[PDB]
Amino acid sequence: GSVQIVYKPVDLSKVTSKCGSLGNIHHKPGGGQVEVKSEKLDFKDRVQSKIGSLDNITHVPGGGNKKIETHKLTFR
Amino acid sequence: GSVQIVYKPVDLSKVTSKCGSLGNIHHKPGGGQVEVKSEKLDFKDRVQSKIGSLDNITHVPGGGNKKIETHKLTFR
Amino acid sequence: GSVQIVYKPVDLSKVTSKCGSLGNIHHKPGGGQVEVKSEKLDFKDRVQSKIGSLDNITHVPGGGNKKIETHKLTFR
Amino acid sequence: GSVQIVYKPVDLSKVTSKCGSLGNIHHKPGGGQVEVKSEKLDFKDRVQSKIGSLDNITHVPGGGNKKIETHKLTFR
Amino acid sequence: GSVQIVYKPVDLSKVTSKCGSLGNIHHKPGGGQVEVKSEKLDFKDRVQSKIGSLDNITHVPGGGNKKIETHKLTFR
Amino acid sequence: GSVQIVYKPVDLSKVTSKCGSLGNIHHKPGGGQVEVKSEKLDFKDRVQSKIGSLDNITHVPGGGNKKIETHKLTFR
Repeated sequence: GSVQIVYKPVDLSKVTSKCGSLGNIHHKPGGGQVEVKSEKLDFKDRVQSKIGSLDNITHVPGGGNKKIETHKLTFR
Repeated sequence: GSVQIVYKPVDLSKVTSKCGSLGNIHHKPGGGQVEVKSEKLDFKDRVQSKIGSLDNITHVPGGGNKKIETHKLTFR
Repeated sequence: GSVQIVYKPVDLSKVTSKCGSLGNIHHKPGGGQVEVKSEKLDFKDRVQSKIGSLDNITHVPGGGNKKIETHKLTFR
Repeated sequence: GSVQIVYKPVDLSKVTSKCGSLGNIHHKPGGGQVEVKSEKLDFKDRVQSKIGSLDNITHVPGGGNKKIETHKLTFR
Repeated sequence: GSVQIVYKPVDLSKVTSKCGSLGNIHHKPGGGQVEVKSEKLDFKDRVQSKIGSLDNITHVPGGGNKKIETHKLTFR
Repeated sequence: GSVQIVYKPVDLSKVTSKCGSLGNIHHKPGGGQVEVKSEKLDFKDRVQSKIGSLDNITHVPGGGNKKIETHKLTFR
């Protein structure tokens, strides 16, 4: 018998921001030090990793809004 | 029997920002040091890694908004 | 039996920004040092890696907005 | 009447050391940071001072012995 | 009346050391940072000073012994 | 009346060291940074000063012994 598929998603959505004078941002870290000894690492399927890191972040978005979507349909 | 596939996704969406005078940003890091000794690393499928980092980030987007989507249809 | 596919996607979507006087950005790192000793690395499918990094980033986009989309149809 | 001075000090003293294999010394400080705002300092006679300091010292003398002597004679 | 002065100090003293294999010394500092704003400093007689310092010292003398002597005669 | 001065000091003293295999010294700093804003400094008699320093020192003498002496006669 016949198969029919009608894939017609519609997306009218909006992600939006208003900000004023975004500014006067100072990031001044005092150095640091790291040592790593590493042996025999196996990373095998969608692993996210960090080892030894001494990281400094100043993240200041005027908006920074996130919309994350999955629409999964499976047939068998 | 017959197979018919219609594929007509319609995307009218928007990602948008207004910002004022974005500025006066200072990033002045104080050096630092790293040593890494590394052996026998096996990374095998969509791995994300860092070893021994000393990373400084200043990130100041006027918007920085994100829309991330998966629409998935699987048939068998 | 017949196979028919009608692939007619539509995209009228938009990514947009307005910013004022984008400026007065100072980035001045104080050097630093790295050493890496590395042996026997196997990276085998879409691996993202770094070893030893001492990285300084100053990212200040007037917008920095992102729209990321996948629209997947699989048939078998 | 006559004045006579006979300045004849004698110094046979000794300051001495024996040491073995002086070594295997590691000094690896993790950076740091300092800020000082300073105004109107008057230092007027044999002042010893420090302000804001973040100092690291590894002092490992094989001997490190001290002899300090004053011999003052005053006549009026 | 007569003045007579006989200045005949005698110095047979010794400062001395023996050391073995002086070595295997590592000094590896992780950067750092300093800022100083300074105004109107008056330093007027044998002042010893420091402002803002981030100093690292590794001092490993095979001897490092000190003899400090003052022999003062004052007549009036 | 007569003035007589007999200045005949004697110095047979010694400063001495013996050392083995002096070596294997590593000095490797990780950068760093300094800023100094400075106004109106008056330093007027045998002043020792430093402002803003980020100093790294590795001092490894086979001896490093010191003999410091003052032998003062004052007459009035």
